Amino acid sequence: GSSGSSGGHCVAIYHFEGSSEGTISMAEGEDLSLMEEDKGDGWTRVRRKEGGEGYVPTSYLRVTSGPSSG
Repeated sequence: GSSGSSGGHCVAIYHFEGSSEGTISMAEGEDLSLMEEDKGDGWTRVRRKEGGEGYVPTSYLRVTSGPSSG
């Protein structure tokens, strides 16, 4: 079957390196798996295909918002 999961889709907008003792790194335009939403906090937790998840700034997250993904 297809390879995906209906729930939350987001991609890194700008290069964000997780230096702090509690953050994840992503690549400009990289696919991520939304896990923990951000409520007026600006912090979102996403997972990586490999197996790494951390708290990234929503500002650096652009909701794919692209249905009918062929």
